[PDB]
Amino acid sequence: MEIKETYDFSSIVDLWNKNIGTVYPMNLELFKQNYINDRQRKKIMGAFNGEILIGFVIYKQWTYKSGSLKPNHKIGYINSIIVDINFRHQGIGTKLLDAAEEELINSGVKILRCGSDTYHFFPGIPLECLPSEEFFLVRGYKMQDYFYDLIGDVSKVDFKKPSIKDGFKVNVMKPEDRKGLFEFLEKSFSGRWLEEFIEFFQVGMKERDIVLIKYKTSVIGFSHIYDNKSSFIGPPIYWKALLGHNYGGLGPIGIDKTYRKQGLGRLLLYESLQILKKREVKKMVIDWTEKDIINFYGRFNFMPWKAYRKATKEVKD
Amino acid sequence: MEIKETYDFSSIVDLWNKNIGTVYPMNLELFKQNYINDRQRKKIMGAFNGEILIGFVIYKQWTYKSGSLKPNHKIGYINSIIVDINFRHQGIGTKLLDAAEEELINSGVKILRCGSDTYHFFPGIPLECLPSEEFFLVRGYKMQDYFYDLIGDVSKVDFKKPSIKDGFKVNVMKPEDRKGLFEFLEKSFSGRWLEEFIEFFQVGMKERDIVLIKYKTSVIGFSHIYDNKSSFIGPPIYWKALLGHNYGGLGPIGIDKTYRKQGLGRLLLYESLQILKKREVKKMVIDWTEKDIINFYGRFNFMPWKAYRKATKEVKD
Ligand SMILES: CC(=O)SCCNC(=O)CCNC(=O)[C@H](O)C(C)(C)COP(=O)(O)OP(=O)(O)OC[C@H]1O[C@@H](n2cnc3c(N)ncnc32)[C@H](O)[C@@H]1OP(=O)(O)O
Ligand SMILES: CC(=O)SCCNC(=O)CCNC(=O)[C@H](O)C(C)(C)COP(=O)(O)OP(=O)(O)OC[C@H]1O[C@@H](n2cnc3c(N)ncnc32)[C@H](O)[C@@H]1OP(=O)(O)O
Ligand SMILES: O=S(=O)(O)CCCN1CCN(CCO)CC1
Ligand SMILES: O=S(=O)(O)CCCN1CCN(CCO)CC1
Ligand SMILES: N[C@@H]1[C@@H](O)[C@H](O)[C@@H](CO)O[C@H]1O
Ligand SMILES: N[C@@H]1[C@@H](O)[C@H](O)[C@@H](CO)O[C@H]1O
Repeated sequence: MEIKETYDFSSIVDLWNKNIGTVYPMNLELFKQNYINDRQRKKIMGAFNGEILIGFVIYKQWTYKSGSLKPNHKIGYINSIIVDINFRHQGIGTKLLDAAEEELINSGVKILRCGSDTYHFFPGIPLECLPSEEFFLVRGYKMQDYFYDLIGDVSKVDFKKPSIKDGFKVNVMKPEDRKGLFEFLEKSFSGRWLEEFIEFFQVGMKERDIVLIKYKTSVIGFSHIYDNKSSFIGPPIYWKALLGHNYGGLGPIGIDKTYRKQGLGRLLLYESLQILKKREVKKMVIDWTEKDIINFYGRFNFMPWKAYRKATKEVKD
Repeated sequence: MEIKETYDFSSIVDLWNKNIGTVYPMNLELFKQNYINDRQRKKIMGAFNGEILIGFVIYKQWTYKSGSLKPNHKIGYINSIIVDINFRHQGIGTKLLDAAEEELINSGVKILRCGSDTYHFFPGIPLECLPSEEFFLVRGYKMQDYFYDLIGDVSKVDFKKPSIKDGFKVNVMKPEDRKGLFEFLEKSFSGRWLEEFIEFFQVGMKERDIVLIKYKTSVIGFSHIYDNKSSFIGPPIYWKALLGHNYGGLGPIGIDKTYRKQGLGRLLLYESLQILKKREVKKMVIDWTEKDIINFYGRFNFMPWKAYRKATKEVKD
């Protein structure tokens, strides 16, 4: 067996689907979008028996800015790792992660994260990969708390408009709103979400995918919505193959801190879902939520669907 | 609003599907099979606004034997409880569970369980209903550990026959094997699984659904398998609407304690899956597993799919 670099995306995707495709169905469009467009220092290492790919790991170091946040070179990420089911418990996973980690470490990484990267596939260790938690524990990763993708079928329920205080208006974004949107993001959400807006606009997100809430003329919050016409495959619709026809999604969503706890998030969410419902969306996903916020979406009939465990390894000095 | 009994199964099922159907799709066939055939003292209480069903609870007391186990009247079960999404946080869930619990308590229940009943729908509180854990906590239920349904697509992987010691044979059950099977169950699995065999044979399970492992002529273990021809809807295939065409399942599975840790469970599992694979099964589920056994199935590419929390309320004396 040999470990070396591979960018044979269709062999990777094939191996991905054979092993975990039931619950994380991958397609080449999504795989290439997320790998190729990522701006971090990144690599894919494969394990090979001659010409046959039998495992891989994808890994990154934080070298490119996230909005106003500077890149912290101390942070590295394991985007994914899979060994084929017919070659398990032969040390191949260990060799792949040893190679990833040793490279990262030499390049200055002191904190290693399971998923959560830019252009991630997973916010953390998926519950469906719960047995890998022990694999990571053996290597010195510590298990932390959970995040959740939520699912709901917006075609099946009617909701009541929350009671509208005056001056506030919710509308899909127009091209001329971009200036104001970026000023709002620089003020209120100036890290990863600011950078997603920059990147996603570069890779095919359209104004129709963004909903803005304004007080008078000022942008005070946003949501990102997705349907089967979106040109960018974003995290809510990564697993669209499980969601049937007329799939959709929502996330992220935020309100300026000085306007919180007035029912304005609930209004923005209500209006965002009506837009989707009018676009004939049925099953849709709200991705990468914390436990404490689940009930905010659950009033609109969303339920937890997938769970991911955050996990972190501190490199010893 | 009024709380009273209801056996209007199609209104119940409708309400079930509107609220949680995305993740627990119900059909009337399964609903009626599991409610009507249950042998425990059982009731359904609904909440009504005039003629409109707006919530329900299904509950049971352990009054009928489980194989060699005597019924313990101290144990009661909440099979399910749902309030419609447009009537939440009005105390309706509280009123429904107060009525269930007060009845049970007067009838001698001291221990109340969330799911896990005979003809259950849930082994415990589903992860998709994680926010209800707080609802149950407020009422004095304590949260315990998790069980898991596992999923795999048996059409996508080839497995190698484990190495066969002599005298042991795995074959689908024949009618004349019933005597020996029952003797084995009375010896090794004389509780719930014995009773399931008795009941399931009464409600449509066929010999083709049971695989036996024998040493010489003696039955030393079994599995239950399911495909789209089974006449009984058992727990592995409760959620067959999520599993596509050519769905199937497996569980339970057991080996006589004196033959354990010899690779015989693995052989039985291997042979059971080959039978399914030859029956052209694709996605299939292994239901209600403990954490410690997941890897036994995971060698055959099964992954956790759904998670349920055990929860128990002790009635104060
Ligand atoms: C960020 C993310 O990518 S999260 C998702 C991770 N990937 C997956 O879950 C995909 C499915 N699983 C896999 O591909 C593989 O099981 C992997 C990658 C997790 C492990 O690969 P392998 O090559 O089998 O691991 P390796 O043989 O190196 O195992 C080394 C040790 O880790 C531990 N380990 C590995 N797998 C498991 C398991 N399923 N349960 C418990 N411990 C385990 C064991 O100590 C093992 O040593 P052992 O064989 O003596 O028992
Ligand atoms: C065995 C099983 O059946 S497990 C599955 C249980 N059912 C489900 O999860 C289905 C989906 N959910 C539902 O149907 C409902 O949310 C139920 C049945 C859980 C609760 O019904 P409701 O009528 O809304 O509950 P009720 O109004 O009585 O709530 C009473 C208290 O419980 C607690 N509670 C109820 N729901 C929640 C929640 N989502 N999060 C936190 N606490 C809650 C609160 O303290 C609440 O009081 P509050 O309104 O002052 O906050
Ligand atoms: O763009 S910002 O980085 O300033 C705001 C980031 C807000 N969220 C980042 C991702 N998590 C994930 C947990 O849901 C929550 C907060
Ligand atoms: O029939 S017996 O009751 O003797 C054997 C019961 C064995 N199992 C009952 C159900 N649990 C559920 C956890 O998987 C495991 C053991
Ligand atoms: N819920 C949002 C997601 O929608 C988003 O993909 C993720 C990463 O930016 O942040 C979360 O807080
Ligand atoms: N894994 C089995 C299931 O297949 C079965 O439905 C349940 C209840 O008998 O017992 C579990 O141990």
